[PDB]
Amino acid sequence: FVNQHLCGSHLVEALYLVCGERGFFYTPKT
Amino acid sequence: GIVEQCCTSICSLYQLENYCN
Ligand SMILES: [Zn+2]
Repeated sequence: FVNQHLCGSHLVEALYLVCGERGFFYTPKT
Repeated sequence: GIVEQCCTSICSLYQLENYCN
C-alpha cells in the first residue's frame, strides 16, 4: 500500500477502496 | 481522528481499516 500523507478527497477515495462493502465513516472534526 | 493520523502523518493500510464500518 502507498506510504504517504493522504489528505482531503484522496483520504476519502483511499477509504472507499479499502473498506469496500463495509463502508466507512469520515469525521475530520479534530 | 483520521486527519491527524492519516493526513497530518502517515497511515499503514491497517490504520486505515480502523475507519471502516
Ligand atoms: Zn490532489
